[PDB]
Amino acid sequence: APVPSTVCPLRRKLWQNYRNLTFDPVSANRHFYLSRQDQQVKHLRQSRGPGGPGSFELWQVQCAQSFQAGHHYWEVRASDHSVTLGVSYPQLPRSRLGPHTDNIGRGPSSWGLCVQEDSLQAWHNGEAQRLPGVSGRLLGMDLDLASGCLTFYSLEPQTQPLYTFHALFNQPLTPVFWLLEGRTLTLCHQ
Repeated sequence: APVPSTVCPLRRKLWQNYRNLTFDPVSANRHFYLSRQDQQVKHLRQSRGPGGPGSFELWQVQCAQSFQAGHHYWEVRASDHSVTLGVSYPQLPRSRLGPHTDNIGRGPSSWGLCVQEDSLQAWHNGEAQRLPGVSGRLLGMDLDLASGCLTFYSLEPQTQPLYTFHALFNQPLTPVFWLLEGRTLTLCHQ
Protein backbone atom coordinates (compact mmCIF):
# COMPACT_ATOMS: atom_id res chain seq x y z
CA ALA A 1 0.00 0.00 0.00
CA PRO A 2 2.04 2.94 -1.29
CA VAL A 3 0.64 6.28 -0.14
CA PRO A 4 -1.27 7.95 -3.01
CA SER A 5 0.35 11.01 -4.59
CA THR A 6 0.28 12.28 -8.16
CA VAL A 7 3.09 10.54 -10.03
CA CYS A 8 5.72 12.97 -11.36
CA PRO A 9 5.51 12.99 -15.19
CA LEU A 10 9.24 12.23 -15.47
CA ARG A 11 8.75 9.25 -13.18
CA ARG A 12 5.78 8.16 -15.27
CA LYS A 13 8.01 8.23 -18.36
CA LEU A 14 10.54 5.99 -16.57
CA TRP A 15 7.72 3.55 -15.74
CA GLN A 16 7.12 2.93 -19.44
CA ASN A 17 9.90 0.31 -19.09
CA TYR A 18 8.92 -0.92 -15.61
CA ARG A 19 10.07 -4.45 -14.66
CA ASN A 20 8.79 -6.46 -11.65
CA LEU A 21 11.84 -8.08 -10.00
CA THR A 22 12.15 -10.97 -7.54
CA PHE A 23 15.09 -12.14 -5.43
CA ASP A 24 16.93 -15.38 -6.23
CA PRO A 25 16.84 -17.48 -3.02
CA VAL A 26 19.70 -19.75 -4.14
CA SER A 27 22.02 -16.70 -4.24
CA ALA A 28 20.91 -15.20 -0.94
CA ASN A 29 23.34 -14.92 1.95
CA ARG A 30 22.44 -17.44 4.66
CA HIS A 31 21.50 -14.62 7.07
CA PHE A 32 18.91 -13.26 4.62
CA TYR A 33 15.19 -13.92 5.14
CA LEU A 34 13.00 -13.65 2.04
CA SER A 35 9.29 -12.82 2.15
CA ARG A 36 6.40 -11.48 0.06
CA GLN A 37 6.82 -13.98 -2.77
CA ASP A 38 10.55 -13.14 -2.87
CA GLN A 39 9.95 -9.41 -3.36
CA GLN A 40 11.42 -8.51 0.04
CA VAL A 41 14.62 -9.45 1.89
CA LYS A 42 15.96 -8.66 5.39
CA HIS A 43 19.47 -9.26 6.75
CA LEU A 44 18.89 -10.95 10.13
CA ARG A 45 21.37 -11.50 12.96
CA GLN A 46 20.58 -15.23 13.22
CA SER A 47 21.84 -17.41 10.38
CA ARG A 48 19.75 -19.96 8.45
CA GLY A 49 22.54 -22.53 8.56
CA PRO A 50 24.76 -22.83 5.50
CA GLY A 51 22.65 -21.28 2.76
CA GLY A 52 24.10 -23.75 0.26
CA PRO A 53 26.16 -23.74 -2.93
CA GLY A 54 25.97 -20.52 -4.91
CA SER A 55 24.98 -18.46 -1.89
CA PHE A 56 26.81 -15.18 -1.38
CA GLU A 57 29.28 -15.23 1.51
CA LEU A 58 29.23 -11.47 1.09
CA TRP A 59 26.15 -9.78 2.54
CA GLN A 60 24.46 -9.92 -0.87
CA VAL A 61 21.59 -11.34 -2.90
CA GLN A 62 20.77 -11.10 -6.61
CA CYS A 63 17.50 -11.14 -8.56
CA ALA A 64 16.06 -13.85 -10.75
CA GLN A 65 15.94 -11.51 -13.77
CA SER A 66 18.72 -10.50 -16.19
CA PHE A 67 18.82 -7.85 -18.96
CA GLN A 68 20.70 -7.73 -22.25
CA ALA A 69 19.26 -5.27 -24.73
CA GLY A 70 16.34 -2.89 -24.59
CA HIS A 71 15.44 -0.49 -21.80
CA HIS A 72 14.43 -1.46 -18.24
CA TYR A 73 13.44 0.40 -15.05
CA TRP A 74 12.56 -0.63 -11.51
CA GLU A 75 12.18 0.84 -8.04
CA VAL A 76 13.36 -0.45 -4.65
CA ARG A 77 12.52 0.71 -1.12
CA ALA A 78 15.23 0.59 1.57
CA SER A 79 14.28 0.47 5.26
CA ASP A 80 17.40 2.50 6.14
CA HIS A 81 20.82 3.53 4.87
CA SER A 82 23.74 1.09 4.47
CA VAL A 83 22.48 -0.77 1.41
CA THR A 84 23.99 -1.08 -2.07
CA LEU A 85 21.96 -1.35 -5.29
CA GLY A 86 23.68 -2.53 -8.44
CA VAL A 87 23.96 -4.77 -11.48
CA SER A 88 26.63 -7.32 -12.40
CA TYR A 89 27.81 -9.64 -15.13
CA PRO A 90 27.50 -13.36 -14.30
CA GLN A 91 31.12 -13.62 -13.06
CA LEU A 92 30.62 -11.60 -9.87
CA PRO A 93 32.39 -13.54 -7.07
CA ARG A 94 30.30 -14.99 -4.24
CA SER A 95 33.14 -15.54 -1.74
CA ARG A 96 34.41 -13.19 0.93
CA LEU A 97 38.17 -13.51 0.56
CA GLY A 98 38.94 -10.53 2.79
CA PRO A 99 37.55 -8.06 5.32
CA HIS A 100 35.15 -6.42 2.84
CA THR A 101 31.53 -7.66 2.81
CA ASP A 102 30.34 -5.76 -0.31
CA ASN A 103 31.94 -6.31 -3.71
CA ILE A 104 29.34 -4.51 -5.87
CA GLY A 105 31.21 -2.06 -8.10
CA ARG A 106 34.54 -3.21 -6.69
CA GLY A 107 35.63 -4.63 -10.05
CA PRO A 108 35.02 -4.22 -13.78
CA SER A 109 32.02 -6.62 -13.78
CA SER A 110 29.58 -4.63 -11.64
CA TRP A 111 28.25 -1.14 -11.00
CA GLY A 112 26.52 0.04 -7.83
CA LEU A 113 25.23 2.89 -5.68
CA CYS A 114 25.75 2.55 -1.94
CA VAL A 115 23.51 4.65 0.31
CA GLN A 116 25.32 5.76 3.46
CA GLU A 117 24.32 7.75 6.54
CA ASP A 118 25.34 11.10 5.08
CA SER A 119 26.49 10.46 1.50
CA LEU A 120 26.15 8.23 -1.56
CA GLN A 121 28.97 6.19 -3.17
CA ALA A 122 28.81 5.41 -6.92
CA TRP A 123 31.04 2.32 -7.36
CA HIS A 124 32.66 0.78 -10.44
CA ASN A 125 36.02 -0.95 -10.94
CA GLY A 126 37.02 -0.46 -7.26
CA GLU A 127 36.54 3.34 -7.46
CA ALA A 128 33.78 5.28 -5.69
CA GLN A 129 32.50 8.77 -6.41
CA ARG A 130 31.32 10.36 -3.14
CA LEU A 131 28.03 12.20 -3.69
CA PRO A 132 25.84 14.33 -1.39
CA GLY A 133 23.57 12.29 0.84
CA VAL A 134 19.84 11.93 0.27
CA SER A 135 17.05 11.42 2.80
CA GLY A 136 14.71 9.58 0.42
CA ARG A 137 14.61 5.80 0.64
CA LEU A 138 12.70 5.07 -2.60
CA LEU A 139 15.31 4.48 -5.28
CA GLY A 140 15.07 3.85 -9.02
CA MET A 141 17.40 2.18 -11.52
CA ASP A 142 17.02 3.04 -15.23
CA LEU A 143 19.01 0.65 -17.46
CA ASP A 144 19.09 1.79 -21.12
CA LEU A 145 20.91 -1.02 -22.85
CA ALA A 146 20.43 0.55 -26.26
CA SER A 147 22.60 3.52 -25.26
CA GLY A 148 24.59 1.77 -22.52
CA CYS A 149 23.46 4.08 -19.69
CA LEU A 150 22.62 3.17 -16.10
CA THR A 151 21.08 5.96 -14.03
CA PHE A 152 20.15 5.84 -10.36
CA TYR A 153 17.25 7.96 -9.09
CA SER A 154 15.78 9.12 -5.84
CA LEU A 155 12.03 9.31 -6.16
CA GLU A 156 11.01 11.04 -2.90
CA PRO A 157 10.38 13.88 -2.48
CA GLN A 158 11.09 14.56 -6.18
CA THR A 159 12.32 12.52 -9.10
CA GLN A 160 16.05 13.34 -9.10
CA PRO A 161 18.87 11.57 -10.97
CA LEU A 162 21.74 10.75 -8.63
CA TYR A 163 24.44 9.31 -10.92
CA THR A 164 24.81 7.88 -14.44
CA PHE A 165 27.34 5.27 -15.57
CA HIS A 166 28.06 4.63 -19.24
CA ALA A 167 29.40 1.32 -20.52
CA LEU A 168 29.37 -0.96 -23.55
CA PHE A 169 27.67 -3.80 -21.69
CA ASN A 170 28.78 -7.12 -23.23
CA GLN A 171 27.01 -9.74 -21.06
CA PRO A 172 23.54 -9.87 -19.45
CA LEU A 173 23.21 -7.79 -16.27
CA THR A 174 21.62 -9.16 -13.10
CA PRO A 175 20.46 -6.80 -10.31
CA VAL A 176 22.46 -7.39 -7.12
CA PHE A 177 22.23 -5.86 -3.64
CA TRP A 178 24.24 -5.52 -0.41
CA LEU A 179 22.59 -5.11 3.01
CA LEU A 180 23.99 -4.29 6.42
CA GLU A 181 22.53 -6.31 9.30
CA GLY A 182 19.00 -5.16 10.18
CA ARG A 183 18.18 -3.68 6.77
CA THR A 184 15.20 -4.61 4.59
CA LEU A 185 14.99 -4.11 0.81
CA THR A 186 11.65 -4.34 -1.05
CA LEU A 187 11.46 -4.73 -4.85
CA CYS A 188 8.51 -2.52 -5.82
CA HIS A 189 6.01 -3.83 -8.37
CA GLN A 190 3.81 -1.84 -10.79
